[PDB]
Amino acid sequence: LSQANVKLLAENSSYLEKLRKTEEILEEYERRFQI
Amino acid sequence: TRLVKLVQDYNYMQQNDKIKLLNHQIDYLNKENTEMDSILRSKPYIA
Repeated sequence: LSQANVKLLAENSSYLEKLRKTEEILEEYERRFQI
Repeated sequence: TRLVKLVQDYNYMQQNDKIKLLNHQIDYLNKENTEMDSILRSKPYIA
């Protein structure tokens, strides 16, 4: 919880960030797909 | 004793300065309990 966290925390922010992007895209895509 | 201004001013003022320096040493040598209290919270979070 000295270095490992630091690395995992950095990764956490990234993993989240990736999800943040996909969530936004999905929201855009449902109402892009439409009819 | 009861009944040289230059020295009274030259330490006091030098004495005054040692204290001001000490006030800064209190902050940098140090006041890091603020940050190390965060160590007291965070590092034990391994437990």
